[PDB]
Amino acid sequence: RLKKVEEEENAATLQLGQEFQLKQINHQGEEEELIALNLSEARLVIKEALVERRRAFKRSQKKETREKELESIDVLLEQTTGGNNKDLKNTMQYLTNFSRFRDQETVGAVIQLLKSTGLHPFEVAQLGSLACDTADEAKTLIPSLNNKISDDELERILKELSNLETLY
Amino acid sequence: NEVSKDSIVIFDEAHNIDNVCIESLSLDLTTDALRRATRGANALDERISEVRKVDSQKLQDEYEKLVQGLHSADILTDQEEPFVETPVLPQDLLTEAIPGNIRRAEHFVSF
Amino acid sequence: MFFIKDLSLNITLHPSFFGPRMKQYLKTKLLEEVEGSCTGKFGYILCVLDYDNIDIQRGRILPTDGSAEFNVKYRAVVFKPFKGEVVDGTVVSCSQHGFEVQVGPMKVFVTKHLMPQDLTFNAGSNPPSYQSSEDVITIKSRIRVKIEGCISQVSSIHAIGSIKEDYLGAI
Amino acid sequence: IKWKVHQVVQRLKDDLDKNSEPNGYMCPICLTKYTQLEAVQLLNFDRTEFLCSLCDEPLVEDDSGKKNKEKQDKLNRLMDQIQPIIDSLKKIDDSR
Repeated sequence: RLKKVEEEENAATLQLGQEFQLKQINHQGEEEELIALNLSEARLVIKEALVERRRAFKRSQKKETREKELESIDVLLEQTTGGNNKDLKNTMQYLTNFSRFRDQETVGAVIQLLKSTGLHPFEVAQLGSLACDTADEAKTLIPSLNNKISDDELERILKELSNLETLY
Repeated sequence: NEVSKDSIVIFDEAHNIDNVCIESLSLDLTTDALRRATRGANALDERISEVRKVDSQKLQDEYEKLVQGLHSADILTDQEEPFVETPVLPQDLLTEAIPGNIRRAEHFVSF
Repeated sequence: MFFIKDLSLNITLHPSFFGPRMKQYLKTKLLEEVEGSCTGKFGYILCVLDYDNIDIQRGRILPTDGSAEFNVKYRAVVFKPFKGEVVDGTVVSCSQHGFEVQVGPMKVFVTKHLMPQDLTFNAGSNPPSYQSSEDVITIKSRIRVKIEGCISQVSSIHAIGSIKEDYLGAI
Repeated sequence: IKWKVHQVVQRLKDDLDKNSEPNGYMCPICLTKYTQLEAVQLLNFDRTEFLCSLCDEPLVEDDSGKKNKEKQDKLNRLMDQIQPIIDSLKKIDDSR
């Protein structure tokens, strides 16, 4: 239909793609906002899903320490699934390498703060997946953030996030 | 600037001076002027790119002078004149620093 | 970057697998052809969410074959390789005209023209190290690369990148 | 005249922009050019060189990187030659 070109770049000045935009509708008819994620939040939820499905298989045949955890979830993965997920091994290595918080509670407190701030979701998810403590340097890194946010507010959020998160 | 505050002021036959007052702060926008503005902005942008290529020292000097927040009277002398003359009355001017969002030359061009 | 959304799949089932216990059988099939997979629309498909209360509930027998078609709706995690922002990836392999950075799942390459010309690249390195101050390509090799564009194709994902920017290549 | 000079300017400017890009590759057996990305998807298992899909030929790099400055200079001197036309165009736009 008209071949509908629609050239679009992905950036943080609310320059978001159509294919993953914000307001969708879920299949029951309720509105489906976009779920963007933090690196430490993803690091938590992969463990949550893994322990949930592992206990699900425990019921099936019945009827945060990263060095142990990566290899343990690996052997849990080749317990049932295949060994082809070398790139998925690379992904949780990336998650445990650069995720801003190793512990769950700092991430939970940050999200509890952000649920009150009501910031832009993709913006603050990019900020959370990034691991830095310098707001002006982050603005020099991403001129999209430099144009969007004031440096004073950026650092006033960054320090009260930086004191909480596990420094590396 | 160079007038005595306690001089004597007289006006003659300014019974239609309100029109001069009106045009003192009124302005119009045309399409060709917009086109000339686009062309001038592009020319300035390419000149800034060329200057950043050949010698970024002057641009960095201007940028740090803006970081200190100097102004037209601060930097310019008398023998040089400001390009964009002060459109507003001096009682209403801004005298603080340039924001970082337009502080860089490229930032101001994109602005 | 990684994304969460409800997503739909259509799956065939051979008529030999019409045994009395097929719901968890379909759940297993959903597992090994969702986990560890790549596409163009959603990129690398990482793992599934919402293992319970999943949505299949009904299926049609195909006309010409005893295969039964099913429609599966599920929450999941994928990866969306963007363009134009910084990632601190790792490099495993290198070429003569640029290094190949493995930022997680894919292998993004930077051409010898996409590296800055003032980077002091020495070809006599193992791997060929495009280092100036600190970004020496190692087994770790945390290199801040910006994806110029992850070009999307048929389900084999490829990306391009460069380090011609301040703190790009530099962490 | 304005359309032709505009087309020439855009053509040569995009020529210089394209010549600033990496040159690419080709397989001379089939005499078909190959882009840098097409080289990326056609590499060997050794992650060193690139082999053709049809002729199975090791990809040889295109020769345009030295031509970048040549096309830039040709653009510059062509603008210098065309500059009186530009000035006359400016005066024409001044006129009615």
